[PDB]
Amino acid sequence: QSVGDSIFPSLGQRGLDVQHYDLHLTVPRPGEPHLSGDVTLTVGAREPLSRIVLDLLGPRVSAAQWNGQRVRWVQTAQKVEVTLPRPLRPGETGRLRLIYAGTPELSGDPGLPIRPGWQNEAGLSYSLSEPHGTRGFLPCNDHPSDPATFTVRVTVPASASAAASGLFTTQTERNGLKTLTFTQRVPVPTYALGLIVGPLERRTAPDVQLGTQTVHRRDIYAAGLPAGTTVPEGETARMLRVLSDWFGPYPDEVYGVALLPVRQLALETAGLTTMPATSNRERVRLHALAHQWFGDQVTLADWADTWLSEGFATYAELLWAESQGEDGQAMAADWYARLSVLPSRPLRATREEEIFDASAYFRGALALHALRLKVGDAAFGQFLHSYVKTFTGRPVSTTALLTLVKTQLGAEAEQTLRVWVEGRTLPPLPEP
Ligand SMILES: N[C@@H](Cc1c[nH]c2ccccc12)C(=O)O
Ligand SMILES: [Zn+2]
Repeated sequence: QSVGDSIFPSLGQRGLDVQHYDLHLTVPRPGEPHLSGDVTLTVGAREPLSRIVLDLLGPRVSAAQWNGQRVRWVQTAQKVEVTLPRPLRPGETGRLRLIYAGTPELSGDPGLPIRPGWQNEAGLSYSLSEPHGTRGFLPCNDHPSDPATFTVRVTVPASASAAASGLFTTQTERNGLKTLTFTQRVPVPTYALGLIVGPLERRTAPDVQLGTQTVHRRDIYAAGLPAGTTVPEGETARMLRVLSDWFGPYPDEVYGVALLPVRQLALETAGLTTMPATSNRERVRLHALAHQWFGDQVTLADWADTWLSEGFATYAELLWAESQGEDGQAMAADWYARLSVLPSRPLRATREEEIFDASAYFRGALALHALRLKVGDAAFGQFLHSYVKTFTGRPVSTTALLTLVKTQLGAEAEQTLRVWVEGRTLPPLPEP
């Protein structure tokens, strides 16, 4: 019934394909966890579904409709189960509307320093929900194998403002409440939905032209940022140019960061990375932008494969550094030095504690480094382009990566990657 994730075996619904979330979120007091929601999901199915089973953790559903009609539904501790009048069958779509309100719950953190979900701090409420926190404030198929598009209408006090992933279109004001509308038009995982409410400023920059593609530029600055918390002019443009030349077209219509005066890790929310000021460094800004491809466009089939996101986004930092004239092998050697004094593992994680560990970042990055040195920069660059296209609209797995390497780069290239993917001991440092 669930997706059957190796790490989180209860999340999601098997065969469920949510294509679009139309969310109206109302935050009465930014900084306080209470909220209310009105969401319509446009859902498809990959296998016949007699029910729609969504993840929800905290708020209480008060009403549900299926294609405009009253429908039978029950809410458990962590699920909303909607009995459909008839099975939803592949090729068909329906619209599930849920009315809900209450207090989002944070998913317990046994792996990361973040308890993921709806965060409340310093007059700010915002999503920091990787891996399974989005269900706290949004009834969702909470699994990266099912990305979707989002249209979000956020209602906040007039004194406040809001920013969500996607292009900002309208703001209206009535009875002391503002409503802002954002349109995420390319599909991303549930946790990649950025959503921040409170005292925030929108700042635009000139468009970035990437040969037959225009990328809009805007950052968000919340109040109370430390002195010197900035995105310096033109850096995002040069990063977009270097990364897209390596990976292919930037998958979204806008990019920027939302700089927050809190102390947490950066999260790669789509087209608008949620960036605590503590993490606002050049390498982290590159890292988060690389995730727009690897993580947000290319999504995981299973949470055990986080290195396909974290390792790829980490290696992009080395590709960027070399683009700025730096010595990439030295950076690779530094990564290796840091891993050499830590326990190592195969890249496919077996436990939740591992999915964001040092192996996922740096052993994954060095896995790509081994492959690149084996096949050369030209072949490696064409593989990255082929990889992104192969796994757009189809979730990626470690096995599928190795199969792709075998057909595209050959059996020797595949076994080079396999030494780094499999095997408990950390292999020697990859060298030219
Ligand atoms: N994906 C994040 C790590 C991360 C996992 N879960 C999170 C929750 C909140 C913020 C960050 C995270 C990164 O790029 O390093
Ligand atoms: Zn990352």
